Amino acid sequence: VERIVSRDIARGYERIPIPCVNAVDSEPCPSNYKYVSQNCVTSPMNIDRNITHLQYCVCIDDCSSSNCMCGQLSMRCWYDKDGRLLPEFNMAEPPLIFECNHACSCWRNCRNRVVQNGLRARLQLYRTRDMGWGVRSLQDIPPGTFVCEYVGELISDSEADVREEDSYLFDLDNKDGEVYCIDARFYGNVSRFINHHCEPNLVPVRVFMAHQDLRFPRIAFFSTRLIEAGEQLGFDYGERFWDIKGKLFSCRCGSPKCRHS
Amino acid sequence: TARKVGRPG
Ligand SMILES: Nc1ncnc2c1ncn2[C@@H]1O[C@H](CSCC[C@H](N)C(=O)O)[C@@H](O)[C@H]1O
Ligand SMILES: [Zn+2]
Ligand SMILES: [Zn+2]
Ligand SMILES: [Zn+2]
Ligand SMILES: [Zn+2]
Repeated sequence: VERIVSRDIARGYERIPIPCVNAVDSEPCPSNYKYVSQNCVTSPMNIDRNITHLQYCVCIDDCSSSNCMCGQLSMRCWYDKDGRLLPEFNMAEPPLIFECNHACSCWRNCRNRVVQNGLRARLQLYRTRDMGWGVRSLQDIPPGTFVCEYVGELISDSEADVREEDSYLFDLDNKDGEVYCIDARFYGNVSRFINHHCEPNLVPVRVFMAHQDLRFPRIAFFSTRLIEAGEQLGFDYGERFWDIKGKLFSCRCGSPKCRHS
Repeated sequence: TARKVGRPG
């Protein structure tokens, strides 16, 4: 019925493959970018990797207790036993998540470890009728689930201001006011292909793992509700994006509450 | 100028 134009765009780099299918036109699997499973740089970011600067926990358990320092950094550890965000998690103004790290006394299978375990959902790159390429889930995803990370090239504020191919930028704005950006234009993972939706089934959360340099949160998408098998993924690109692109095209997310139609 | 078309919101 369709055309399986790839068995895995990640070439085996993700825990689970991410095929590409096109059921709509003759466009072959996208190849104008380099798939990378983790953030890269093409120009020094002086990410603070000094291991003695990490805050870490000394838990003698599985990091379920109120005493876990890494949990305290996050407000509380928001993950349940299955790895899902607690119902009480604020998806409107998500807190910063600090996962346990290699400086912690705890074990690798501790509770406070989710994003760092990589992809667990079966996803698929497919051709949409209205929006170019998009990503859909191939199975039921429960709410509060880690789905994928927004991966690309870490660049500076001012370098980002000169990028002419600007449809793949993700701004990292510190609470301190400092700003960097992830550009998935040339180097990126499956998240570069996730389209905007006005009623999103995904929310991005800033997460820290092997480093705690606050200029460089890593961006994790968690489901905000049950996503059904076959359902396209989407998050809210936000207002800064639309104030600019809205001059060139309109949102075709198709929602009856579409805010950018 | 304009500005930059970054996510999110
Ligand atoms: N909700 C939406 N309505 C209309 N176009 C959208 C959209 N969400 C994403 N897009 C399109 O996708 C771009 C973001 S990059 C997202 C992946 C893109 N569909 C691709 O095929 O590579 C936008 O600039 C716009 O071209
Ligand atoms: Zn702990
Ligand atoms: Zn810890
Ligand atoms: Zn731990
Ligand atoms: Zn819309």
